[PDB]
Amino acid sequence: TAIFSDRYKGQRVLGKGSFGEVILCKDKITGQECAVKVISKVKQKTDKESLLREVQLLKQLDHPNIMKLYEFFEDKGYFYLVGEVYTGGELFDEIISRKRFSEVDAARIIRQVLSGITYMHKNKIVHRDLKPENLLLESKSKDANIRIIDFGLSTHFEAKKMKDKIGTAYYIAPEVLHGTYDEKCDVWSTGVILYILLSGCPPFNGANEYDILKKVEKGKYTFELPQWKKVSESAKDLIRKMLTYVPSMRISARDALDHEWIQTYPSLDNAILNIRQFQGTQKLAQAALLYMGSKLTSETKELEHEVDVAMDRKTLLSRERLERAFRMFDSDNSGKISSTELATIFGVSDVDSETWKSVLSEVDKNNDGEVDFDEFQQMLLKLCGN
Ligand SMILES: Nc1nc(-c2cccc(Cl)c2)c(-c2ccc3ncccc3n2)s1
Repeated sequence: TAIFSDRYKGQRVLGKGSFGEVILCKDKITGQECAVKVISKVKQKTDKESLLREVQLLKQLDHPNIMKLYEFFEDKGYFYLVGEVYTGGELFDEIISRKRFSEVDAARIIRQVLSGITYMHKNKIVHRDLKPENLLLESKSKDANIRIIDFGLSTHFEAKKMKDKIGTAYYIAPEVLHGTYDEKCDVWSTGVILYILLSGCPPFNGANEYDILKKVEKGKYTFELPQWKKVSESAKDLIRKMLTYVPSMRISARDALDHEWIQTYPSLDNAILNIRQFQGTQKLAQAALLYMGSKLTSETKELEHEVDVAMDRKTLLSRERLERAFRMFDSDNSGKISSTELATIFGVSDVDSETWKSVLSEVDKNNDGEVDFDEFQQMLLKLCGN
């Protein structure tokens, strides 16, 4: 009968993760800091006996590229995953800040990723949801080791809410979609990510979730973009073997390490330009949805002090998370995003093309297919019952 609260005190929110929010916390005794994910009792997809056993297994595994899990707590309405803190943020968010990115840098990234994977598979743990946000860097620098997050989480939890579940279709193996899968799906995911690092472009793309899924399920892609000239044929080989449709024919994680490209390994300015566009788009569609979530959550109809109808305070604080992602997406500092850029943004956030366009004419009848930030804000609000 272990109580989470009798051990840990919350500090600041660290972000959101799969299945719940991530809260930085501190041991009331030893002062050690930890990242707690809280899973709001989300449906357990297996026995409540299958969980503790896997959790138990996970507590004992150790790899420089795998997140360390320290403790598991459950009360009547929640699950608490107490783990380690990694401060260097997500891989991609870093790379976009780089000014040079090369084939050797990507290889050094992937080789990390394949290490954790291989180790986990030896121990028969599948990830299934491997994606950029589940790759955090240990420290601030640009040669810090990568930790894979949530490895093992999804054999036990389900998910739906487009707020979350965002940016995931690019990476899921076709076989995951049809229901029959094994550890080979984590190899397929890695290939998508390898591909994106060498091109700035997902191998399977589209205007919304379903059309991406359709590309994935059909499973065909090309190197017929400009960006692939500078990219060696050794890499394209590895990519090919990892993005091999039938899982049994697909190359294992172990063997991806012994591949010529990894063992072996200019600059790729195009990939960086593209990867920046991808991250910003991703980051802004997310913010756009969080914002709409925050706006509904107030409730102010249910009517650490910090008292010292002050909802106005927490609306300005949400305006500027949105605004930050807007500014960061507007990289030419024009102040405006085009209707085209809108179509893309509302696409990955699954707002009906006809829905926002209508809302847009409600906000300002005389726009010529560009919105400033305030107009964008006005649109989102109207898209959420405001
Ligand atoms: N999807 C995510 N799940 C977690 C998570 C957190 C604790 C336990 C478990 Cl099982 C998972 C994340 C995490 C992990 C470390 C972090 N360290 C610094 C900042 C954010 C962090 N976020 S992201």
